[PDB]
Amino acid sequence: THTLLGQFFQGWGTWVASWPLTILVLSVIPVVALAAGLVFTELTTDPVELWSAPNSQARSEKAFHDQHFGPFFRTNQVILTAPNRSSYRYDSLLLGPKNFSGILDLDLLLELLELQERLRHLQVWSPEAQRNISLQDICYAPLNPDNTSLYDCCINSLLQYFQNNRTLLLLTANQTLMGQTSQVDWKDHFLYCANAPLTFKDGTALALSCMADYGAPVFPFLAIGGYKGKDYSEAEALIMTFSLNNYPAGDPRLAQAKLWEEAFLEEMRAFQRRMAGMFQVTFMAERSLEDEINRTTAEDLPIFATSYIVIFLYISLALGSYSSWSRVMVDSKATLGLGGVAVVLGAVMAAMGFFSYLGIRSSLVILQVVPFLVLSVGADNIFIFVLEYQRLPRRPGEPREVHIGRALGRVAPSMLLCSLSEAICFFLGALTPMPAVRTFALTSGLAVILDFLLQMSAFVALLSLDSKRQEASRLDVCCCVKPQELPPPGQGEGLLLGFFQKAYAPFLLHWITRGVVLLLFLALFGVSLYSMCHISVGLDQELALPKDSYLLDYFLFLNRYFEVGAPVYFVTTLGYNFSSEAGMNAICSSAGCNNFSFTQKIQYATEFPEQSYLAIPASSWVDDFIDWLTPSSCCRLYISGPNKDKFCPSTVNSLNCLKNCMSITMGSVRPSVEQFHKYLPWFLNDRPNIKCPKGGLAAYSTSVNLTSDGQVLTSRFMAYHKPLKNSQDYTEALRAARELAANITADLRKVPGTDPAFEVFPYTITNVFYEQYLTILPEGLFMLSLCLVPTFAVSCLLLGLDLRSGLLNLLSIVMILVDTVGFMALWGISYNAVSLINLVSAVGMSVEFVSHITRSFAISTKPTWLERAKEATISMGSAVFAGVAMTNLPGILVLGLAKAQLIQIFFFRLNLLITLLGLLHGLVFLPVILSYVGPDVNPALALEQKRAEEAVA
Amino acid sequence: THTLLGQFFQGWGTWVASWPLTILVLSVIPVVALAAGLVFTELTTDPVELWSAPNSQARSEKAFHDQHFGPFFRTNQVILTAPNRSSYRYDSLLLGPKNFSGILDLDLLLELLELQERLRHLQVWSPEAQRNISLQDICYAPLNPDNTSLYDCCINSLLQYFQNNRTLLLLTANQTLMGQTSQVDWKDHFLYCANAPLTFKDGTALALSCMADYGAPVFPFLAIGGYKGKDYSEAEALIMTFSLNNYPAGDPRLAQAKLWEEAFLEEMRAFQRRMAGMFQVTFMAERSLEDEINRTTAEDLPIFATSYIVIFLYISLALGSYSSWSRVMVDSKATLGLGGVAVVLGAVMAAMGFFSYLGIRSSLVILQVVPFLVLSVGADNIFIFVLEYQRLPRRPGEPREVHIGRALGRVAPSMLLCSLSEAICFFLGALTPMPAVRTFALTSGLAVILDFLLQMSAFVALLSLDSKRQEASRLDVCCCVKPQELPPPGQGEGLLLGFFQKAYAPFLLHWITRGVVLLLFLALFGVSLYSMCHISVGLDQELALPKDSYLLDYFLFLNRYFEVGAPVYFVTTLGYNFSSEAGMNAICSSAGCNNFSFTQKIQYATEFPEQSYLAIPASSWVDDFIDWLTPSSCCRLYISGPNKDKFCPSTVNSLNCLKNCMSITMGSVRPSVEQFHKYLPWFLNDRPNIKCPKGGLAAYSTSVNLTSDGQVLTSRFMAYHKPLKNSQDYTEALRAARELAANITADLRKVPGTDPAFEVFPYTITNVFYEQYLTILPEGLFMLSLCLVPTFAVSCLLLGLDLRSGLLNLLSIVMILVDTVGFMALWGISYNAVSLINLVSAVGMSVEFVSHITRSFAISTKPTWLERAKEATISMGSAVFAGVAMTNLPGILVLGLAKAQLIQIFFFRLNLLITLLGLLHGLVFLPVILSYVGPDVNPALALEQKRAEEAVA
Ligand SMILES: *[C@H]1O[C@H](CO)[C@@H](O)[C@H](O)[C@H]1NC(C)=O
Ligand SMILES: *[C@H]1O[C@H](CO)[C@@H](O)[C@H](O)[C@H]1NC(C)=O
Repeated sequence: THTLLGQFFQGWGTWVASWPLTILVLSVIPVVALAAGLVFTELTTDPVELWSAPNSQARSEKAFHDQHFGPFFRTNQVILTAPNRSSYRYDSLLLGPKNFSGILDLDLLLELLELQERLRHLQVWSPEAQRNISLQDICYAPLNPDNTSLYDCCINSLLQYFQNNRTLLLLTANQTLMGQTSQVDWKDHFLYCANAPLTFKDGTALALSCMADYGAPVFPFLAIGGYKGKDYSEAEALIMTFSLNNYPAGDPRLAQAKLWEEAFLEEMRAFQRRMAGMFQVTFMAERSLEDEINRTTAEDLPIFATSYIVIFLYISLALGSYSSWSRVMVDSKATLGLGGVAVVLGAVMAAMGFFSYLGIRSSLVILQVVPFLVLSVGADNIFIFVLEYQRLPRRPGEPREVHIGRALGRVAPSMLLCSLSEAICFFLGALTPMPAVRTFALTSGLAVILDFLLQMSAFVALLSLDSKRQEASRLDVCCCVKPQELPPPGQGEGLLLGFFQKAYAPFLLHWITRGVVLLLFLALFGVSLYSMCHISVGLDQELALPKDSYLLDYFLFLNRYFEVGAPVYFVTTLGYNFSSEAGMNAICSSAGCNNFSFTQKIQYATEFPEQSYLAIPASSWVDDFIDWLTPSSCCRLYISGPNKDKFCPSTVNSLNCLKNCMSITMGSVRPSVEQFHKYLPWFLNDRPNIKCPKGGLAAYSTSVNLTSDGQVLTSRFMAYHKPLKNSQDYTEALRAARELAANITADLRKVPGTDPAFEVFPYTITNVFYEQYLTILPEGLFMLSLCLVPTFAVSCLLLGLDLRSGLLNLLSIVMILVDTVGFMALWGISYNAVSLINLVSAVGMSVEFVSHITRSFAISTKPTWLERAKEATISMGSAVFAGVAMTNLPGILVLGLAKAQLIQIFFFRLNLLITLLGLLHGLVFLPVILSYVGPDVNPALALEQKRAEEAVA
Repeated sequence: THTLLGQFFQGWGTWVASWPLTILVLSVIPVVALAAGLVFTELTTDPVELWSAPNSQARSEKAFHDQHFGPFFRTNQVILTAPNRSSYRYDSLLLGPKNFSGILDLDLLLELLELQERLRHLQVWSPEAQRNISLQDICYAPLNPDNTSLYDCCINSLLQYFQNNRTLLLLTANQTLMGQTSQVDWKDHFLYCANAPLTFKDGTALALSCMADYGAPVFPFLAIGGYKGKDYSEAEALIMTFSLNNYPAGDPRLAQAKLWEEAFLEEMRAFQRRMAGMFQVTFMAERSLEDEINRTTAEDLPIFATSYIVIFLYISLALGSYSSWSRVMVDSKATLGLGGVAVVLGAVMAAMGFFSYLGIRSSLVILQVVPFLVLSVGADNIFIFVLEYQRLPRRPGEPREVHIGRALGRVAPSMLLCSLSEAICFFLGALTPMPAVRTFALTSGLAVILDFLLQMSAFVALLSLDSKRQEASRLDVCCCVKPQELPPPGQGEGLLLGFFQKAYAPFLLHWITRGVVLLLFLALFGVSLYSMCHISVGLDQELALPKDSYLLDYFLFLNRYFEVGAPVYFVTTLGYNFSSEAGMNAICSSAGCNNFSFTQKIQYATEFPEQSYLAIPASSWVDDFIDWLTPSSCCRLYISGPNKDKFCPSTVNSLNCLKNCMSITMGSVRPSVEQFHKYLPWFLNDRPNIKCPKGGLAAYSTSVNLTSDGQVLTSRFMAYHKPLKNSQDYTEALRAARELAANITADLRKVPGTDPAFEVFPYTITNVFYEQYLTILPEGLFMLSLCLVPTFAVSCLLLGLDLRSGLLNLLSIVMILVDTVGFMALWGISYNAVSLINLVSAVGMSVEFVSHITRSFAISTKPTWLERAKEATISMGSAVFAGVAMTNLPGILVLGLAKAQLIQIFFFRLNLLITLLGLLHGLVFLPVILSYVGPDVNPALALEQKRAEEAVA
């Protein structure tokens, strides 16, 4: 079959080389026709569309939550710090002596208030709507979602304990406690506020409302950070959150939100530049990450394009035999250099163009990796082809077309194998759930296919033309000048083969050396296979940003100073009869309720924050419901008048509704079905007031989805994760949450009237991204195995290699792959979808190092093993080194300047490791193991290649 | 260049034939990969999407009308007739003696009422909505568009003059007129109703309301037909119109309408079958045409597929040399037959599949024409190739691969030319504005391209395999049997070439004959060029339906019995100040108004219905407005009460609104701006009553588009075309309408305050389809010229023919094209987009008849012209006949059984004319004119072909 592939491609080659210009045109036309599709290019920017499997479990849970409770609100945080403010001890006289941190001075808070106020009235032009968009237009309103004003928006900060008032900030009073009088400043109100945030009266000789301005209580962990326990006075960082309403991707209100985000960021930059010796401000925005990941894609693309020039120059200098110093301008192959560069460029542009035509949207990874990775991969074929064509002695009375045909006939099977291996590996790597990596893998696959299809026709035609110009004895590049005069005839023995045959093969295959490299490589494999255990699964968050971003400093401050992570929502699906007694009983935490209930289980889970990643208990609407219906004059019906048995609000103080909400209470308050269905809309729409603090409008406004009938479809329970720092922490948090939710569902399903398809799932904002790393190692190992099977299967058929050769091929690919993973874990590169696609690219690439040497050893006729190993290395080792290694290095070493830590960490470093291990193995380890336990050569492998050359002449 | 093309394709051929199986697989894989896209096939059915240019003027006018006044209402007509009812003379005594037609008997009308009533309450299941859809859900409501009941729908019929009442139908009274008493039946009320349809009291001793049931007046021309003038009593056909509200393509209400249409059609079929000796009923529906054009596409596709079997058998029998009668099962080329059929089938399926993948929607024409037209066109290449390969004597010591290579090298340029000519012509024919013909032309173009690309590789590989089986001396088709025993060696001289050389060339190129055929063809061209003048431009309407359709009988009855065609809407665009005095003055018809105004001009235009296709004057809202504000107690304001100066309706008879609508009137009633803006919404929403008949709600409800401000955006004026029968009539009607509208706009623009972009355009329902035929002859002639230029230009470069040869080629193509148009006009085939694309296909095809003979004469070496003409004909005439003609006939003669008059008229007949003229010209006229004034042969055309054969051996 190998001989038939040789004959086939020889026939094709000798045809194409006979008709160069026509086939050049016939190959250029479709390339331009496909490359024309780059005007249809659309870049996806949102991390949700890039780093999420669309049909995954977390996405289904997100879609459900988004449908039943609206989308998760956007958050625009600002974290301050006092760098050079030590402390000042102060006694409140009612909580004892307290050491107030430097950041909680008066002037610093007045400056924060000034900033907050200036940020409330801040507006954008909004050139779409042509009107000034104020905060009230788009801001998240937990209370009063309609008729929203600048005093009705979700602005969480320490200055919410004074409702954003300068007079209440500068307010002092005199309090006599057990005979001794002292001054009560804002400090005592803050100290009282931090311990119990849901109080309408302070009660420390100051009638100050601890409740927030917008009218829903602010928790201490949302306004201050850096403390440990309940020593809030020692808070090291103030926090300020301008929460905004989120919309689907179609709504222009989202574009208006993004514009307000941009103006917020601008104001925050101005404030950061203003305060130098006072504050150390860091900020973010919902659009910040999307803008930061896609900033460097354009700023660093021109710097990468120089790799093409470096490879052009290298190819031009590494194929031209300069052995006269008078005809260097006749032998330097600049035409083939331009050819090779134009071929790769055509291939990558055609691939991108074709994928743009189908309306498949590109990304940062595609534009920044594909043109250079495909360039590193797709020059080696041509390089080996030209080197073989140069090394072939032309038979007497043979035209150059048949000579080029014969050269292509010799090195076609190896090139086809390498191309097919790379293509297959990329198209199998494309089974990743991440759309970004999927698109990237498919692009690289098609690019390699088109590259090979161009290398077969376009480059062969151009080599035929270049060779024709050589035969006419005309200038190296500028053929128009023609022969200078009478260049002396050129014949050489090769400098590469010279150096190799003199130095390398004698030194490498020395009796002493072979043992040294064999024990060294066995030891290296052993160390690698040990060091594999110290791997870190999961792509990091801040490591996908540029190294000069402000989000780095923000995430530093977040991970350092914050006290609770993202809020988890234990969303209860439909098919639960909450109108029952046992239904409400099994969600309850208070007395007169069953043991180990929903909220009791969450309350118990949050006891050990290490083993279960919840640092705050669940805020349950049903417990606060049964607490609201307690006869404490919260809910009241009219004893007389036109509105008989209708809810009089807690705010009215008239006698006309002195009737309690429900009947006599001796045990536990449990409403009947009618009571439940009647009182639930009254609970959910009762704003909390001074007369009684319980109310559904504060926290549980949109936490229960009610139909027009009055039945509860679905309800969500709010809990806060502990501060999550690493990708491991978040993965462990998701896993622990899911486990707890499943455990809770197991107890909820046993209640009578529960639909068996009823489920509780712990939804968060960062569940869509970090859920893959639960099940990435099995998928990864399966994919690498499914890539290593067909590579070897096809390598043992295309080349026609013996079992011993194919087995050593597979062993070499396994050894390099394990070594790569070992050094990956050793460097400090994590394992994820990007590392996975690069390891699959490594499986695809390693054949270019192994197969050529293996084949060159297989097809031999030297008497003993050592002479075969010697000649095989010299014949191919030289070709494989000069081609593969020195075309891989220029295209990859440029990605070291990426400035986007994602690329610079996961592409440059990993591909460098793969290329150097490829070189080491395929040049040092393979010749020695082939010299030792290589296959037994038979004459009927080389004497069958002559029936293929003259027969198809 | 011809010699280089020969060498190129020789090299390709000798390569492919050396690797048959691999290239067969490599050519089959993409064909199946593209053919797999047939599961994405979507058929367009609506004539609006098939037979309309989307970006045309009429479509822009339609889109505007649809936006500003809603879409044009659907109409479901029913036309009755009394076949065997002579007459009965009857005197009303108030209109004199009248001859009542047989159809206006009592019982027939009672049966029509019964049908109408049964059709009102008729409902569909509607499996989408799962509820019984009644008429009132979707029916067109001119009065009271909301709260619609079965007594609030637009049901125009003769029984609207009695409000669909049995008692009023059977009502008689006694009237004494000038002393003499007589019986007054329904007949006198009908006679009074027909003359003046807008009367609320009859006034012939019967207090019967002549007004319709729904409450808008029914015109005599909408309820009765067959009369001529104002002799309505002699009506020969009753009419019944269930007008339905139209919706855009997205609305499910359209699907509900279509379901009601289907149930209406079912009921009407039941009624037609019921009444045999009483009525002769024909009906239609808005969905009827869409359902009738796309009925035969599936019922007649299997009958067409037999053409493939006929061509398979013909090819199998016409390539196998049977000259032993013992090895007929060794020489009959069944493998090549299956090959050729599989090639064409692959090509057409790949084309359809590729065009289905891009989401381009197919049609009836594609599925019913493409597979068979492409089959007729795309077998000739292969046929000529095999015939040349068979006729070539194999050189001693030459392998079969080089022999097949040489054969392909000989007949590649001609095949490439023919393919390129056909492709170019189809891709230029694709510039038609009709999307159906565009898609068809593009499909045929791509099909021909892929066919040629398959013929180059797949068929050459299969011929190499078939030839290999022949060399091994194995059975014709079932190669598994192998040689029967010892078949005697086969060598022959050809029966075709035998018959040709013995009979044809001596008889044709006889000294006497040549003059006869030359004068005959000159006379034929002359007659054709004369008969071209008697052409009929425009595709007919009913000729696109099957010959067994009910719509044929319906259109017969419509064209026979109807009195007014479709209603024209003189839509006035925005930028007109109707609130002015001169604004209302220039639209007025009544006294106190300017001469030659809008409606006066329409009223004058409808005087001569022949020269201007309007048979009814315009119903103007402004004239009826200024008539409504006349002090005749139609509009009245409250003299006192809470509703001071507010419109009291005409229906109230109280004293509280005795104040007239406007001030004192001595000259002409002309409202001021305030009066206009205040009274216009009162006019448009005043239902007509007995007290005064004028009112805007009757006819002008949706005839004026008013904004929330009160300004008139746009307004439309209703006029009726005269009965339009032919495509010519409709074209002439559109042209006359457009001309009149432009003339009216010329006078309207001169009024002060008119925006210069103000336009009046006469919109109708059938304006979108029949508007092309205004400007189809220039487009057609331009397209044929733009197709004849590059054909000749490429024919003079690819073949390398001399000027004399190329000129005779162009002359022959022009002569056949003129002859085709002559015979087209003579048969009775109209000229349109379908005839145009077929004539462009003829321009593309005719090269297959002309070029081969021309080339075969050009490349010769016989001493005198006559011997060259003789040998050229025999060498190629035989090849061209046997291939082109006898592969064109089987694929085309099957379309004669189309049963869809569109295909059977425009494809079968036209392609038959083209094929027979192609045969006649390319076999009789071309050899004789080449024998007379052919080019002077030079030896350096045949002695340059030997430097190409052994050189590339
Ligand atoms: C909106 O805000 C900008 C702030 O500079 C101001 O100039 C502008 O006048 C404001 N426009 C409106 C419409 O309020
Ligand atoms: C609708 O009409 C059909 C006529 O047969 C009748 O059977 C059915 O009961 C009707 N359904 C309703 C919902 O009125």
